[PDB]
Amino acid sequence: LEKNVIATQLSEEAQVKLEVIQSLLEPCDRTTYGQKLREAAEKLNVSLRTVQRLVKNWEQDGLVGLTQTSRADKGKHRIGEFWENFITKTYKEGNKGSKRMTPKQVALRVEAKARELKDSKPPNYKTVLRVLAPILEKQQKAKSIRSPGWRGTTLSVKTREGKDLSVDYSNHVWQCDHTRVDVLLVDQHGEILSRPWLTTVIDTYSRCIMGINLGFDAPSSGVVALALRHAILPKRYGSEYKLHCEWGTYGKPEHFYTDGGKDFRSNHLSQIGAQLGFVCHLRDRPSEGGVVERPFKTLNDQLFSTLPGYTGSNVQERPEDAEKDARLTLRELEQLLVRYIVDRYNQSIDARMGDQTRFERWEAGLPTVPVPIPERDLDICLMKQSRRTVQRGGCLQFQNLMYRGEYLAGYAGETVNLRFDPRDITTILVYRQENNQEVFLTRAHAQGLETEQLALDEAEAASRRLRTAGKTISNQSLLQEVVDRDALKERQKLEQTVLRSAAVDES
Amino acid sequence: LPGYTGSNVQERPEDAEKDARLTLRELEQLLVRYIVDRYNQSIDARMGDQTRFERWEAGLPTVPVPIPERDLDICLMKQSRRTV
Amino acid sequence: QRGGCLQFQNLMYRGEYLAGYAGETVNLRFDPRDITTILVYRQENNQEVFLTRAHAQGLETEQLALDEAEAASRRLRTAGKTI
DNA sequence: TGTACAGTGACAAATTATCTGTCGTCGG
DNA sequence: ACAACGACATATAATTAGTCACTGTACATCTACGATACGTAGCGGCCG
DNA sequence: TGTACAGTGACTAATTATATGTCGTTGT
DNA sequence: CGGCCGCTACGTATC
Ligand SMILES: [Mg+2]
Repeated sequence: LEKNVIATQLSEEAQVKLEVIQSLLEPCDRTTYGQKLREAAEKLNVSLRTVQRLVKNWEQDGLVGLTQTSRADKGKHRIGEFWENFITKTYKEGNKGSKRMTPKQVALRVEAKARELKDSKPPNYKTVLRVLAPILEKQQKAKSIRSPGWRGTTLSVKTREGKDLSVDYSNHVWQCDHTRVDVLLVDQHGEILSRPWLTTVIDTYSRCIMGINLGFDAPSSGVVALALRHAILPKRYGSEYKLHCEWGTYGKPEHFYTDGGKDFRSNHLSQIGAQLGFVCHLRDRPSEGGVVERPFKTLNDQLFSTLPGYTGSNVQERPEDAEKDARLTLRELEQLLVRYIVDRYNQSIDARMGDQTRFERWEAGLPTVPVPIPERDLDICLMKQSRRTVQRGGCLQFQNLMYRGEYLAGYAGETVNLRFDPRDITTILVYRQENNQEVFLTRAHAQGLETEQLALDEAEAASRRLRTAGKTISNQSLLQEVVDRDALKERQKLEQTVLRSAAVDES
Repeated sequence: LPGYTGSNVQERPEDAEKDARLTLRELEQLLVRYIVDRYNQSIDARMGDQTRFERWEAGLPTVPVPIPERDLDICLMKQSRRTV
Repeated sequence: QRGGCLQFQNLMYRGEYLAGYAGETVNLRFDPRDITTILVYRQENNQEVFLTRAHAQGLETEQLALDEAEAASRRLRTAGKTI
């Protein structure tokens, strides 16, 4: 290869040598050039042989030949190899696994071996630091390494399969994951609840935020189903959100890309994906999915750090007043966060581009305007019970609840596919297999509960209590084990009440 | 020691639960060797002249009289009254 | 250091009006023949500015010279090195 | 090619207290 | 006779190991645990 | 006046690759 | 007396 070297910051001594060399650039004659050397021996206080060496160092190296080169020992240690290997490997072994041995502690191991070997000059602690110095800088550098980024309109998302998804247009690849927000919220009475969970759905091509879910609720394939319908459907917000632009963003993904959480690697999201026709894809590392993750730092920096009750990004940065200074309810935080996403965030510049907004790039990036799906057809969100069988008397029994259906007595002994809503299990949609296809059969209803609404976590909590209470299984008996615990509080029920009040304001 | 958790969660070695090995009896063997042979034998700061133990022992107003172990019955809890 | 204190030759010095400068850097001047009192100067763009006097604390009344304080310090280091 | 917002070096422009001429005034 | 290069000797700051006074930051109850999913096994009721 | 250990500027001693003379040798 | 089929319970994995 090519091998060049250039001098810099030359002057401090070297300008005197440079002026000597400038006076000597030409062998004018054998008589005169010797006189020029013997004259230069007045500017440098040195013999003819020192000036002849200077001229040879200049002619063979150029300007660096004026500068004094560093000694051959620079960076080598005089303590001998035994001690240099003992010190290096002792450090490394002592920082193996969970151990975090300090150089001082390494020096103690040096004095201990020197005592065993009857040495008299075990390296001093100051020299231990020096010997370990280079392998500490490396560690600090290896943490600090920057990565460039996608540049221009071309983007290839890596999966856990080693396949890359080429992101060609708007709604080609959506992405999703969850996080805690960093604000403690209060109930409608001003008492502490908990820090909400935020879900975001993003389109990869435009980086526009295509939908959210905010709530005290837990990450679940239900919260993902709700984030999906909010992303897919056309969006409506009332004047109490004070929006000055529209979240005009909707339609159905071709692919959905996620971390490996049990919300996403689930049969429920598989069934949603098969019915909507989108393919579920797995993120290979957290560092591949920055389009999901980075909305979250921006929101900490642009929104949540400026709100009362802020908790910091971690426990070492927690404002000590966070538990006393909380003020917002979930309905206030959503009314702030939705505004932020519609008026600010989707209207800001797409950073890869510099000359489009995130929304402008999404809208112009559709291959065609997609048709709005009917709100009833989002019943593909309903969970599937795969292999329950019809009992004689036209009956289905399910999470203790017993169901009756309009044609269902025709199919006693047969196997049926049941589609249901975890928010309301009073009613079941019954499908059956015919010609190796599902066909709709009937809207079965929990007998004697046709006037009544049970969510699955209520029927489940009532069943747990009923099992442990030792009472019999029936549709009312389960309702009886709800209505007391309803009427008679526990943080999850208090959270659920505030979350419900937000869902009411959605209607 | 194996199983070190760092000072707080931000330092927690990812292997802390993979690398735990000591029983409570073994940690106490180590901790008492350390306190007797090392910590109480180190030089007292705020002085520099004296070993920490030597400063305790020379510091005494008098040699204390040992208390018979049975006379640490005083450590028993009192139930302030019961009525016969 | 807090309350207007400085460390010099292992002695601790307390400044007369210095307490407002805690956590600041100051420079300082003294006569080697007698380091019981030290003169503290604030640092500025082309100048040192005289700030206040500071006096040694916890020492014997007899006036302390600089060479004598170095000696006290090497006696402590020698004693520590016996352990 | 992970990612995108806030903080930070590097450079340019308008304003003002400060350094320089030139002249006038006063003292030795 | 003049200039350039090497042998040999001699003095020299760069580098490293060591010592010392001043200072920064942890000790100050605290992440194993909660919340989802799947995958497999079990309990009695109903039928042969 | 919290409290005491590990890391850090500031200075010094031992070692060495390196710059300087001085002379011998060779080319011109 | 023996076998088959809904609703609970334990074990494992991941954010
Ligand atoms: Mg995740």
